[PDB]
Amino acid sequence: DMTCTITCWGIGVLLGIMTTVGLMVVGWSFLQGAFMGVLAWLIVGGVLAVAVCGKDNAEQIRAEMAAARERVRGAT
Amino acid sequence: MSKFYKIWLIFDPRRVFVAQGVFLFLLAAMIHLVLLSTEHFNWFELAAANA
Amino acid sequence: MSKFYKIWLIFDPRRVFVAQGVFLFLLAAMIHLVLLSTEHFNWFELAAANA
Amino acid sequence: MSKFYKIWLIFDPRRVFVAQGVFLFLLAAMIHLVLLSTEHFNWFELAAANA
Amino acid sequence: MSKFYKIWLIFDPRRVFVAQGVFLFLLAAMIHLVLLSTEHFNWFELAAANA
Amino acid sequence: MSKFYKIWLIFDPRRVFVAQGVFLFLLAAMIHLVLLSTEHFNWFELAAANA
Amino acid sequence: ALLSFERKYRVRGGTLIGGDLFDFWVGPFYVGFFGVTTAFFALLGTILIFWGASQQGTFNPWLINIAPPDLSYGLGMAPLMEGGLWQIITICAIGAFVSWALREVEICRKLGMGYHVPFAFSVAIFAYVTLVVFRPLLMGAWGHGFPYGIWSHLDWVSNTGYAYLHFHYNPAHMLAVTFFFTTTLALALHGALVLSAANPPKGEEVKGPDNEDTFFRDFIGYSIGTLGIHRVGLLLALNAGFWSAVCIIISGPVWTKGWPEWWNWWLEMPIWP
Amino acid sequence: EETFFGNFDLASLSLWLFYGFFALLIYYLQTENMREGYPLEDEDGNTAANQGPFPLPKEKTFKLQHGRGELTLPGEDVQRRDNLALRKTAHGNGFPMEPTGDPMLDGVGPASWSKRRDVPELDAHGHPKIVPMSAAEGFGVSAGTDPRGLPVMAGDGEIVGLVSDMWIDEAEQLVRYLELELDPEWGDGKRLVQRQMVRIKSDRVKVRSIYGKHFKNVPKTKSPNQVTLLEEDKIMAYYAGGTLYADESRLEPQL
Amino acid sequence: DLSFTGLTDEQAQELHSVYMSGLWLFSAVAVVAHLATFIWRPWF
Amino acid sequence: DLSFTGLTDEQAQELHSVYMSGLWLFSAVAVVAHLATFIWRPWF
Amino acid sequence: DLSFTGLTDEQAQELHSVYMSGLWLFSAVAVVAHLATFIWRPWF
Amino acid sequence: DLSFTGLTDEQAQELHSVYMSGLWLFSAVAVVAHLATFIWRPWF
Amino acid sequence: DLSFTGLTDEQAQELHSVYMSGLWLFSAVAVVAHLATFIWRPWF
Amino acid sequence: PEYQNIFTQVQVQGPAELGVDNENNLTEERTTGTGFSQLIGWIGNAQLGPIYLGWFGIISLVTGTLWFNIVGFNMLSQVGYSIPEFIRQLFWLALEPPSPEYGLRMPPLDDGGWFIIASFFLLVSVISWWLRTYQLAEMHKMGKHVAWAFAAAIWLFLVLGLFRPILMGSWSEAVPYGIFPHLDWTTAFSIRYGNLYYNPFHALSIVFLYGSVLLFAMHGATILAVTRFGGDRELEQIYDRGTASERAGLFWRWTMGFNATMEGIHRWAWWFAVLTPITGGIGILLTGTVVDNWFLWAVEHNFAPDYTQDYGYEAYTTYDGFLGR
Ligand code: BCL
Ligand code: BCL
Ligand SMILES: CC[C@H]1c2cc3[nH]c4c(c3C)C(=O)[C@H](C(=O)OC)c4c3nc(cc4[nH]c(cc(n2)[C@@H]1C)c(C(C)=O)c4C)[C@@H](C)[C@@H]3CCC(=O)OC/C=C(\C)CCC[C@H](C)CCC[C@H](C)CCCC(C)C
Ligand SMILES: CC[C@H]1c2cc3[nH]c4c(c3C)C(=O)[C@H](C(=O)OC)c4c3nc(cc4[nH]c(cc(n2)[C@@H]1C)c(C(C)=O)c4C)[C@@H](C)[C@@H]3CCC(=O)OC/C=C(\C)CCC[C@H](C)CCC[C@H](C)CCCC(C)C
Ligand SMILES: COC1=C(OC)C(=O)C(C/C=C(\C)CC/C=C(\C)CC/C=C(\C)CC/C=C(\C)CC/C=C(\C)CC/C=C(\C)CC/C=C(/C)CC/C=C(\C)CC/C=C(\C)CCC=C(C)C)=C(C)C1=O
Ligand SMILES: COC(C)(C)C(=O)C/C=C(\C)CC/C=C(\C)CC/C=C(\C)CCCC/C(C)=C/CCC(C)CC/C=C(/C)CCC=C(C)C
Ligand SMILES: COC(C)(C)C(=O)C/C=C(\C)CC/C=C(\C)CC/C=C(\C)CCCC/C(C)=C/CCC(C)CC/C=C(\C)CCC=C(C)C
Ligand SMILES: COC(C)(C)C(=O)C/C=C(\C)CC/C=C(\C)CC/C=C(\C)CCCC/C(C)=C/CCC(C)CC/C=C(\C)CCC=C(C)C
Ligand SMILES: COC(C)(C)C(=O)C/C=C(\C)CC/C=C(\C)CC/C=C(\C)CCCC/C(C)=C/CCC(C)CC/C=C(\C)CCC=C(C)C
Ligand SMILES: COC(C)(C)C(=O)C/C=C(\C)CC/C=C(\C)CC/C=C(\C)CCCC/C(C)=C/CCC(C)CC/C=C(\C)CCC=C(C)C
Ligand SMILES: COC(C)(C)C(=O)C/C=C(\C)CC/C=C(\C)CC/C=C(\C)CCCC/C(C)=C/CCC(C)CC/C=C(\C)CCC=C(C)C
Ligand SMILES: COC(C)(C)C(=O)C/C=C(\C)CC/C=C(\C)CC/C=C(\C)CCCC/C(C)=C\CCC(C)CC/C=C(\C)CCC=C(C)C
Ligand SMILES: [Fe+3]
Repeated sequence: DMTCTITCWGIGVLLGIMTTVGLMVVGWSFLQGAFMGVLAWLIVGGVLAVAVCGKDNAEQIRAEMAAARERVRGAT
Repeated sequence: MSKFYKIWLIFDPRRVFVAQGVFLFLLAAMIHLVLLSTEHFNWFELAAANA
Repeated sequence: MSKFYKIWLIFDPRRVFVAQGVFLFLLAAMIHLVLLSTEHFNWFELAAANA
Repeated sequence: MSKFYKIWLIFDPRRVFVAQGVFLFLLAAMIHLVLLSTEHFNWFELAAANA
Repeated sequence: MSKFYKIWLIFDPRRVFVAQGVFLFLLAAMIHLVLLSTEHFNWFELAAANA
Repeated sequence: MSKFYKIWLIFDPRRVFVAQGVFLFLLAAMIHLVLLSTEHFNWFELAAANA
Repeated sequence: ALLSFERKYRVRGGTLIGGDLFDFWVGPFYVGFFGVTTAFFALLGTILIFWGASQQGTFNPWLINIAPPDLSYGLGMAPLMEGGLWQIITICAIGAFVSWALREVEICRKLGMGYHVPFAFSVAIFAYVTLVVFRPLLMGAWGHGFPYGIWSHLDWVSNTGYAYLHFHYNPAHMLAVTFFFTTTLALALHGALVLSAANPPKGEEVKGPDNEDTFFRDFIGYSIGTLGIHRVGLLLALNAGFWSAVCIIISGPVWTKGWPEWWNWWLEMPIWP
Repeated sequence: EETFFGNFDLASLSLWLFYGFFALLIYYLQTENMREGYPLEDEDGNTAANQGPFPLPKEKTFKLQHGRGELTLPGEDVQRRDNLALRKTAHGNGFPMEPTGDPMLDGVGPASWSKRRDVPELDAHGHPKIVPMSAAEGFGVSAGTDPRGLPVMAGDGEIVGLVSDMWIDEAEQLVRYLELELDPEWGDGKRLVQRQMVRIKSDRVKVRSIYGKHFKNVPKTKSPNQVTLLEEDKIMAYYAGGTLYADESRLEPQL
Repeated sequence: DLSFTGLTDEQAQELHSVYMSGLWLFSAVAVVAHLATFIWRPWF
Repeated sequence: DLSFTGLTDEQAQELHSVYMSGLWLFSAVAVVAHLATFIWRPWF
Repeated sequence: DLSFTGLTDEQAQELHSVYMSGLWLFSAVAVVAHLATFIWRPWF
Repeated sequence: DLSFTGLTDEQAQELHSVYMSGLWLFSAVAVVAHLATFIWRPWF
Repeated sequence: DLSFTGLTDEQAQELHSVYMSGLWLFSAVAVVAHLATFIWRPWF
Repeated sequence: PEYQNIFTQVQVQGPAELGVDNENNLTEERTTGTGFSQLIGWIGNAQLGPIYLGWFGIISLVTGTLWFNIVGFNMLSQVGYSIPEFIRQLFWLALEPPSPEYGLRMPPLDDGGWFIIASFFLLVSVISWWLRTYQLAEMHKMGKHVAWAFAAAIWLFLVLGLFRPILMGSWSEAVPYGIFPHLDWTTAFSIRYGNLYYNPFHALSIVFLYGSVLLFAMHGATILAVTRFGGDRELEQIYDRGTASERAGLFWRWTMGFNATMEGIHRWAWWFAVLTPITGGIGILLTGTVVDNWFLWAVEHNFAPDYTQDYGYEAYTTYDGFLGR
């Protein structure tokens, strides 16, 4: 599922560009906006990749997989 | 609104709890610091001014 | 409010205790340093100015 | 309060003992350093000034 | 206080000795150096000035 | 006081001997240099100024 | 004179151009179309350099200096004594480097292996071309290139570095220096590990990859593997070259003032109290 | 500071000492690298009249693991091929060689292989290093696209079969070979492909080095559970020889 | 029905009840805090 | 009875009680310290 | 009983008692030192 | 008896005895040195 | 008897005797040197 | 195009490897617990840990942490304990070496005492790490090449920090602990003693650094080129020569007229890398103690170039002409 991670990284890059342009609009300079945009890229891209792409596809496999770990625990 | 309990049939409670615990503290810290970055709502400086 | 004890059925108490201790110590150190960073509540300088 | 002994059923004494020793030594060292860094509680300079 | 011997049932007798030796030597050297940095407790300079 | 011989039941004599030799030589050299760095205890300058 | 295992590899084919017209060897060297071009360009450049040295008035290796023209000549041609020989030698050097790269490509094709080495050499060629072509072209004069002298091409570096007050404050210079240092450290560690694995103390058996993996996991807690280390080294060297080129190309045509002043964006952010 | 004579001072002495040390070090480094491939020979297989300015080094001994004996270098060439199907295109030295039969089948040129030992490579425990994935307990795919079950396309667009297994390196947790089951039209049995010469896609695996008709003559392994160094060399080089010998246009000048 | 984590309907109901009670008490404290801040110094 | 750790309902009460007692002791100590600091130097 | 470290109740109580004795001695030493320092040089 | 290093009660007791025997001598030497230093060049 | 390194009681006693003899000789030599140095150029 | 072997197509994961062992019992000090990173698995190995915890490692970690904390707390106190200002000026702060007036005596805490204490801690930590790297190689039954190559850099470290200040008789000759301050020290040291370009040993160190970077680029490209023949398994190629080594050697023999072996190239790499700090330390040790002006030294030794043309802008153009007026 590397494609979803690459999509999240691209979304983060686009969000960084948008935030940079917005910071130009507010009244900052190029580098001041660029630094905050890069921050936003890395933070939001990492968060989305860990969270959204961590929801691997499963409908009934997830429940028994969740239930299986509920049995290993409680006796260890 | 009586069927809001189904969100626990989809979302993992532990991950959501960790995310909320991080987010609430972060938002509280940012709000307090933003209140500290002004002049009218800075109690540390207000105490010195009134001393 | 009377069913708050169920939180330990979700999170392992070891990690919670370690994180709580680390967070409390770091927050206390940060708050003491912030109080040191000002002039009104700098107790060492206040003692120096009263002698 | 009387059930505080149960911490040893959750935490290994060997690791927490070393952690406590290291933390106590570091805290004492930094507090003594902070005292030495000031002009009001520097005993070495107080000895020279008095005599 | 009469049952402090049980620390050897928790810790190895060799690691403690090595750590204690290194710690003692480092602390003694640091304290002697700190003493040498002042103008009132430097035995070399006091001997030089008293001649 | 009379049972200090047991230290050899814990420490390997080879490592202790090597460390002792290195430590003794380094400490002697460091003390000699520290004396040489002063004006009162430099025997070469004292000999030069004697004549 | 061939190696004891070389004869079976000396077959015909794998030429980009020329066929069997230049398909032979001279001693150990392999000759082709690009070998002929390389020989011609290199010999012409060397003989022109020594002609310029003779006309300068010194044959001392430390003191030979061939310099670019003055800034007043612009991008045009200068008299051959007032800096035109430098332009001719630059053309010859570019041709020789390109021919060398293409000869390496032909050798790789004949041996049936990958084309990584010419690609790596292309980055050094790019850095040289940025030094002598792209930056002078953007600045508007051929006189911005460095002279061809052993000890006179360091005075140019010094004066160009001091033209911006403090060149250590260039961020791309920081990146390039960090890459250089990291590459040197990685090479040292790789060589030491391989040599130690293949050369144990006397009377002991040789080791294998498992032993090296254990060693570095015991040492620092992570091992990159026998295949990842080569990728890492190649990438580090290529990044060092690329960022050196970027650092030299942003200094003149993009930034004009001193480099320490560039940090005023950080020093004057609105977030600070 | 003063000078010993003229302009000679401590710095000059250090520089000259470094010059001498560097000369000796260069001699040592060059001599150390002449333990394989010497003495030199001419194009007729005889010893050449010229051997260079660096004399041969002295002998060193390697003590190998798993009781495989010792290796002493420099020495005789034990990896030498015996009968090569090659022909001289000139009466003197410095000219290429001409294949006599089928270069891909005769192992000459870019298809050449070395006569290595006919035993598998062992790990620290003494087991064969490369093992099929169906005999490795606890191993599974963790990332990327699983190639098992996908069709295989040759260098000319022909489908020859399906990927049936992978051969992995247990010690280093890396995939080494991909096993292929051939259609009856294109041959019989199974063949191995090294991982460095394949491109796994979402619906297919492509091998651009050789064509469809060259798949039946890939060297086969003697055992279904292990592979030796000699077999790996012959399989791997057969696959490399197709970059030049699979077509007439790959050998002639591209222009 | 639509279980993903391994919960039953009544288990989810109990979880929701406890969580909502805690959240509403936490907000009840903050409401008094906000009224105290407004009384000390209005900001509107 | 849901459990993502393995603890039982009976076991998950004594630990909560001890944790609550520790929290109450910490809160009392903090309240005393804050009252002393407010006496020494007010900030409101 | 619940025990993640393989210890019994009585051993834990003994270790807690010894640790408490050590903590009380350390706290007494710290209190004496603080009183002496405050007498020598007040900071409040 | 609870143990983690393999030592017994008597071995630990003897080791502690000799350890404190050395520690008391070290502390006495340090105390004598400190008193001599205070007599020579007082602080506080 | 306890033994970590692997020696016995008698070997340890003999080694300690030799070590202490050498240590006493070295300490006596150092004491004489220090006394001579203090007479030559005294500190304190 | 053909696969270039820069990123792995498919990853596989099995049971974690705990490591080899012998009668020295390396297992008793190794930790328990490992992880897997799929992000790093695209380039190299995915398993993370475990690590070996001796006494040298713990001592080095603790003492280096002490040095770090001392420097950081001094920098924090220098700014008034203001966290926003500490963050704002992080790259500009430092812990300055003592003043020149104190010679080699111990200076006060305000003018270099903390610097000396932190330097002592850093020295102890570095020596402990070197001892650990020697001990590990001694217990796994291997050569000690890693220890020698570390000692090569420790030599320059000590020359820059310990030996030269003692030879010059002042603790003020050391390097400050800061990001921009240390670059400032580099530039000021270069200016103060003539031109460091004309120091021959700086030139030799530059030569070896360039050669080392060139050699890793070449070796990485060569190994990735012949990886289709199992060329990354270098040890088995050394013990039993295959076609990959022959092709790799023949490439360079046909390119430049001479080549190497699979084992001899690593000797070349080791020496080019090691020779840089050695020459650098030798060159640094001679500055000030022997030579005080390197341009004058070059002039006296007749390898300083001479220029004929003139100086000044008025010899080439006009002020109004530059402005376009
Ligand atoms: C006052 C001086 C300034 C300064 C001014 C500059 C300037 C100005 C430059 C840099 C450049 C560089 N600086 Mg700086 N720099 C300073 C001091 C330093 C310090 C330090 C103090 O420690 C370091 C580590 C560096 C290091 C570096 C590298 C990051 C970089 C070198 C380029 C390179 O290697 O490209 C290597 C690439 C090549 C050019 C190789 C070309 C090879 C060709 C293709 C093949 C040759 C064939 C040959 C003729 C064959 C003949 C031989 C036959 C056998 C006969 N600088 C000081 C602070 N720095 C340089 C840079 O970035 O250049 C782009 C540069 O010009
Ligand atoms: C204006 C600047 C001056 C100049 C001033 C200097 C000075 C001054 C020096 C250098 C030095 C060097 N110069 Mg010069 N140099 C100039 C221009 C250049 C240019 C250029 C213009 O392109 C180049 C290529 C270089 C590059 C170089 C290197 C060849 C050499 C560094 C040796 C080395 O191995 O460093 C690598 C660094 C080290 C090995 C340091 C030691 C590392 C130790 C082991 C660190 C221990 C670890 C630590 C304690 C723990 C950290 C925490 C961890 C995370 C746990 N210089 C100009 C002319 N140069 C050095 C030298 O040797 O010159 C003779 C030196 O001192
Ligand atoms: C440039 C070399 C320097 C270095 C490098 C280094 N150390 C490393 C690594 C690297 C590259 C690791 O990958 C590894 C590590 O775990 O990193 C997170 C590690 C490590 N070196 C360590 C310490 C260490 N190394 C030291 C030495 C050094 N570190 C060298 C000087 C020192 C010093 C100077 O004293 C110390 C204190 C440990 C913190 C760690 C050893 C790993 C270990 O024992 O257990 C780790 C395994 C786990 C329990 C799980 C993985 C850890 C993750 C952080 C948690 C979960 C993440 C997930 C599983 C994937 C991670 C994502 C990736 C992006 C990392
Ligand atoms: C041949 C010369 C080259 C070289 C070689 C070299 N360096 C080496 C070695 C070798 C052969 C080692 O074996 C050794 C090593 O461990 O390598 C992995 C090392 C090393 N060279 C290093 C640095 C280094 N090398 C450099 C350069 C060079 N070293 C040369 C180019 C340079 C520069 C300026 O160019 C630097 C900065 C280290 C990475 C390492 C030495 C490790 C050491 O001494 O550690 C001592 C411990 C401490 C100071 C404690 C630090 C405590 C920290 C505050 C936290 C713990 C560390 C943590 C991993 C960092 C923070 C992580 C965060 C996530 C929190
Ligand atoms: C593991 O794997 C690996 C290996 O393997 C095991 C390796 O080994 C290596 C390689 C690494 C090493 C060997 C380590 C050492 C390397 C270095 C230190 C790198 C630095 C190298 C150098 C400084 C030396 C490089 C030298 C060069 C580039 C010059 C050599 C070139 C020539 C002399 C000319 C080239 C010849 C040509 C073009 C053919 C001639 C042209 C013709 C037209 C032929 C027609 C005939 C004539 C013109 C007349 C006859 C010609 C003659 C006699 C030629 C000479 C002419 C002169 C004028 C002198 C690596 C990396 C590796 O990872
Ligand atoms: C690690 O994780 C786990 C789960 C185990 C934990 O959560 C563990 C947690 C701990 C181990 C926590 C431990 C906490 C402490 C030991 C806290 C101790 C706190 C104090 C001793 C605080 C003392 C504060 C004193 C103050 C603020 C004094 C102020 C004095 C004045 C302002 C002067 C005014 C004048 C007068 C006369 C007042 C008189 C003095 C008084 C103190 C009332
Ligand atoms: C940073 O702040 C400044 C600079 C102001 C400071 O200076 C700060 C300073 C401090 C914070 C200092 C703190 C100092 C301490 C906490 C010091 C503590 C010291 C000790 C606990 C020392 C203990 C020493 C013990 C000794 C010497 C024991 C010796 C024992 C023996 C010689 C006998 C042992 C032999 C045995 C067991 C053999 C028997 C073997 C058997 C098998 C039976
Ligand atoms: C490593 O692990 C193990 C377990 C092995 C250990 O812990 C081993 C530990 C050791 C082997 C430790 C060894 C320690 C030593 C050998 C320590 C030795 C210490 C000294 C010899 C200290 C001497 C100190 C002397 C001093 C401070 C003298 C001062 C003199 C004056 C100040 C003069 C002034 C005198 C006046 C005015 C007269 C009045 C004085 C009166 C006392 C009345
Ligand atoms: C490495 O591991 C092992 C176990 C092997 C070891 O640890 C081995 C260790 C050794 C083999 C160590 C060996 C050590 C030596 C051989 C040491 C020798 C030391 C000396 C010979 C020291 C001599 C010192 C002499 C001095 C200080 C002379 C001073 C003279 C004056 C100051 C002159 C002025 C004198 C006056 C005014 C007279 C006053 C003196 C009177 C006595 C009245
Ligand atoms: C981690 O994940 C999980 C799911 C577990 C969580 O989300 C857990 C979350 C928690 C454990 C959260 C815990 C939260 C707390 C413990 C919060 C505590 C909050 C306080 C104690 C807040 C106190 C606020 C006090 C204030 C604002 C005082 C103000 C005083 C003045 C302004 C002084 C002037 C007052 C005047 C004049 C009185 C006038 C006011 C009137 C209302 C009349
Ligand atoms: C001013 O602002 C700044 C930030 C600068 C500050 O200075 C901030 C400072 C702080 C925030 C400081 C905070 C400090 C603390 C919270 C300190 C807490 C300290 C403790 C809780 C200490 C506890 C100590 C306990 C001890 C010493 C107990 C026992 C010791 C023993 C040696 C007992 C021995 C035990 C044995 C042998 C076990 C028995 C074994 C068996 C097998 C049964
Ligand atoms: C306070 O906030 C927290 C807790 C977060 C912190 O701790 C923050 C910490 C930081 C922000 C820290 C930042 C640290 C740096 C930016 C550090 C930079 C350090 C350097 C650039 C260091 C360079 C060191 C050395 C150099 C360049 C060369 C040589 C040095 C030496 C050989 C040193 C050895 C010294 C010796 C041998 C002398 C010792 C003296 C004796 C008398 C023995
Ligand atoms: Fe290699």
